Amino acid sequence: MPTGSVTVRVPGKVNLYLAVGDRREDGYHELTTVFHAVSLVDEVTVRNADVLSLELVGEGADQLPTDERNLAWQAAELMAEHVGRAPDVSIMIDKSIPVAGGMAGGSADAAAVLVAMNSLWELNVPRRDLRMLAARLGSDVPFALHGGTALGTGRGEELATVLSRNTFHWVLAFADSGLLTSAVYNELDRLREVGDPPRLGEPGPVLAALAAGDPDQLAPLLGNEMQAAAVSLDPALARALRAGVEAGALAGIVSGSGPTCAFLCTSASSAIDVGAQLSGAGVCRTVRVATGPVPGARVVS
Ligand SMILES: C[C@](O)(CO)[C@H](O)COP(=O)(O)OP(=O)(O)OC[C@H]1O[C@@H](n2ccc(N)nc2=O)[C@H](O)[C@@H]1O
Repeated sequence: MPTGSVTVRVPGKVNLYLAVGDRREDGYHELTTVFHAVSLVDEVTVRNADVLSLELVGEGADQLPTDERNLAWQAAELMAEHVGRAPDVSIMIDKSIPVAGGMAGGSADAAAVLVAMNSLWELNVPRRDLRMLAARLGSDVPFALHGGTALGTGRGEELATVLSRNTFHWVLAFADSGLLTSAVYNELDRLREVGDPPRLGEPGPVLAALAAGDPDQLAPLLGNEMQAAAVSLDPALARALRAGVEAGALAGIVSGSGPTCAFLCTSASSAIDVGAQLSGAGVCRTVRVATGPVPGARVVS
């Protein structure tokens, strides 16, 4: 019967700051990160149906599974189970977060499914239950629910919200192929065995520049301890980082293990010109402008 539909908009993210602790056993690394949600988004529409189904549209959407191995599918199952229900829902995802872009689009979709089902079934399970479900689903789901900018400590503990005085303007560029996050951690571990790569300061100055809304202040503090390793596995990333800056960006970094390179610019006009130049210059398959921070998963219907 029921018939209505709920759509939830949810953003991709970039890492403005990433410190990576020394390898533990069993083999993991403790991460400290400043997450920043930006205006490349997916929209996820959920309706009552006879059985659970999932469909995706948008560039690259045809690469993605539409069964259990999709995190948005797992989210519906977990959300339904949480409230003792069958996940009798159909899910349609309009994808504009670049696929395999390293912006955590799968985790964004999972978070949007939680929020959408909450509203469609008129439940209001509390935000803290959604966060607990997000954490079972995978380590980037919680931030997709939180959005804006947050500091995360990698310990299962609560994200710390950071507010910004003004909006920031980015160019995001995506390589034609990503790297295995496994390969990047191994290469990080190796470079730390044979040399002394860049160790970042603690994140307080990043937070203070974000708070000030000041891109000239934030630009030189952007940092990623995985970057030297990504750049050792894919040396073109170094030229690409230079081109973005030559094109007029304040600074660029690789986000996470890649493929995103994120370039902070001084303004919307400036981001449009840097993006036009980069796109013209051929270093990257895809170039897009975005702003941040933007909100996490929210109903927009
Ligand atoms: C969350 C990220 O660390 C960065 O966005 C990555 O997406 C990695 O997450 P993941 O691949 O789901 O993590 P797992 O499935 O447990 O294992 C992937 C491999 O990446 C390495 N890895 C991942 C996370 C982490 N904090 N430290 C680890 O060194 C692990 O050695 C692991 O063998």
